Amino acid sequence: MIPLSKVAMSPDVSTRVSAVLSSGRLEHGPTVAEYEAAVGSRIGNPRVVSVNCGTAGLHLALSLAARPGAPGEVLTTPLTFEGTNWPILANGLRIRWVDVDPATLNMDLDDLAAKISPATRAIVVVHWLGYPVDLNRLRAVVDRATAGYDRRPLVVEDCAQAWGATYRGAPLGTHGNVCVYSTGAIKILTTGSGGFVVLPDDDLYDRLRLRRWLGIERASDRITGDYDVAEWGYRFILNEIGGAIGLSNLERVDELLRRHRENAAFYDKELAGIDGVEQTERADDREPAFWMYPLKVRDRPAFMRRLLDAGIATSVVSRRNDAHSCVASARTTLPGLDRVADRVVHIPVGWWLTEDDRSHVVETIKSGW
Amino acid sequence: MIPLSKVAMSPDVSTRVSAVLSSGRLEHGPTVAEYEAAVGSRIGNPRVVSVNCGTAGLHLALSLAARPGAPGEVLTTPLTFEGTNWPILANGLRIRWVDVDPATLNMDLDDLAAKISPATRAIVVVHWLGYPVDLNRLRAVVDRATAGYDRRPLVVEDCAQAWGATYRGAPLGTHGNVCVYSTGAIKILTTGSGGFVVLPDDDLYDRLRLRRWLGIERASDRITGDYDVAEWGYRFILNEIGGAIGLSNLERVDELLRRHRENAAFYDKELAGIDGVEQTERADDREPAFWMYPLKVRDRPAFMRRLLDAGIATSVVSRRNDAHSCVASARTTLPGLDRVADRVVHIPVGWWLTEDDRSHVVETIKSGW
Ligand SMILES: Cc1cn([C@H]2C[C@H](O)[C@@H](COP(=O)(O)OP(=O)(O)O[C@H]3O[C@H](C)C(=O)[C@H](O)[C@H]3O)O2)c(=O)[nH]c1=O
Repeated sequence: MIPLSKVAMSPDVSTRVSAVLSSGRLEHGPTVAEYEAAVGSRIGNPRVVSVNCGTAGLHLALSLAARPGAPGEVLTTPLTFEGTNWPILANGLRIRWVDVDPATLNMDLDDLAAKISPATRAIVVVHWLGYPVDLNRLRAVVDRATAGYDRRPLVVEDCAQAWGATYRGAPLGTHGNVCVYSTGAIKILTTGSGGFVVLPDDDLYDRLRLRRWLGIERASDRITGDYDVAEWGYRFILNEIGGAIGLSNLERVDELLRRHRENAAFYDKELAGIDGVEQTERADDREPAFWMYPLKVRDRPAFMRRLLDAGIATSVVSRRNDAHSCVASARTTLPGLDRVADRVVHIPVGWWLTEDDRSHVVETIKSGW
Repeated sequence: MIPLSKVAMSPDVSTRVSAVLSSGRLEHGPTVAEYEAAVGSRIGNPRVVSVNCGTAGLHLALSLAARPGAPGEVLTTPLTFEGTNWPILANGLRIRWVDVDPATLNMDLDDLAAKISPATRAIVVVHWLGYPVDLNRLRAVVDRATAGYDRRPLVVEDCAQAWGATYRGAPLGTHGNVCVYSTGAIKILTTGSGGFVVLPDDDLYDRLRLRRWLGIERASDRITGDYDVAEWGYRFILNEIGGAIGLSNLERVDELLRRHRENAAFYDKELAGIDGVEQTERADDREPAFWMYPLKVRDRPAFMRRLLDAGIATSVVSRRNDAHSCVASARTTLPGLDRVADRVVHIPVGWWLTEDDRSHVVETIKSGW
């Protein structure tokens, strides 16, 4: 009854979409271009490549690792949605798991330094819940590790839950890495389905824009077949309906985010000093998006059960990916993750919470379990 | 001014789409299932798996060849959209080109017979413009070539332009092969973006539905994390907005298809016996969809130029895929394709043609070039 997630849809969407459908342009249209421009202006990076989902975005980005370009590994975290990691396999690269930092629920950057190898083609970091990874440390770790390597591996930030997040005052997508956002249904900015990739320079921008549509320069004369495909690609475009939904929702999203953060600040204050309730780390040099609010709790089943009876939806959200049969071969001991897997839990913190809803959650947690 | 392709959107779509938008259910909802059933009911095969585009349908289907499953090649035609063939490469398989039959613009089935090898994991045929491949022959040829092989290669039909097409009295999707359809913007039945895969049996249907959503059993409890992934998958689902549009347009597509065929029969009669204009083969035992109308013409550049001056859009549609740099290694001599590549051309034949528009095309072609 108090949901963990909710679709945020502008009341303007039904009208905007109706116009797009009657327009005669559903793909490769101007609405998607306009959306991309608007996103780019927000992030502070004009290099935005929209796609039909976040998983596609990662798939597209990782194709840079596999095919730069015209034995390889990707270092990644198992604590995330499978969509973060199966694109690694689809690109024909091996998964090597990096442990999780129990204080942030993000990648352990010291285990990373240990596991970076000449075989490392790419590194994927997930900003879990929109809590930014220490990108300065990440850059330092990658630089120290790959000093002689003759090519630096690709750093990919999975920003799927991280719309609105800032690091050192600037939005994610501006720190020199390839960043993938998701704009799926319950992401705070939604296009229905969709995502976009933000690139750090024009080469990556051009290359990913090409591979988004089969490697075909769309400015070419394909009416006579006078074009060449030098690098094969995928079919990952976002269509005019998505762009329309996105532009509408961009107008409302800053206010939703403000409510997420306000609700989170309320929890950090009120849930502090509760025995059996450990909160997630907080740094001064970043502003989390708080897509959901994380806690690490003793006796989690009793915790969730107690909150569920009080009408509060609660979830583990995802299984550690390293436990799936399909990646049995990459299975390795990750003690940090072991220490949080059975304790981590997510509670509603989003824009749909009223003042009383928020108190009810805190009061319910205070009633013990 | 007389366009070659046009978006077909029922005027009723806004209402249906609006319902989806007000539901809070944008992905994984019942509308897509309702659509899949309706398609299945028409095709006469219930094993329909919707996907977010036709290329993704092919990507997913070919994964059966690559990963059966829990060195390979694909025999395919180069006369087609690149979305047909790049999924071969995304699945990590080799492309081997089969020549084209210059009368049908489809695969030379005798050339196919010669190139089938123990290395063939799959065979891809395209029903170019919705003119059906002789599937009976394809089956006999595959069956004869692979007699001892201990596993029959996967047979995949690209039906992207073939909605409504019929072969030997039955719709495509009923002849025992895996069939992939597109419902992209200018295909005659559109979902905005989208496609679907039709399977010949329940094992393949279950498997593709699985890989459609990351290899996650959707009947499983993912809120407490009690699920396993045995076969990693992709993120290819069609969303509720696509399903809604598809349901609307299903109500109108039969009349649109009837107009395509009526215009094609008109051309067949009226364009016969024009010097420099060779038409495509027509068999009695199939009913083509005529997404566009094919001609093979002397001096194609002067031809297209002449019709452009009369306000008639005209196109080669796609480059022979075998000429692309990205696949330089698979380049092989294809004399049949050589014989038509510079002569093939497409002229408007769709449902938007007025009786006067249709006369104008015929009249223009007869004025010479
Ligand atoms: C996507 C789209 C196209 N059109 C018009 C515009 C063109 O005059 C004509 C073809 O459009 P486009 O530039 O997209 O053509 P191609 O790039 O060769 O590709 C199209 O035909 C090949 C075979 C594929 O397989 C593509 O999926 C399909 O997009 O139909 C519209 O009016 N609205 C639209 O949304």
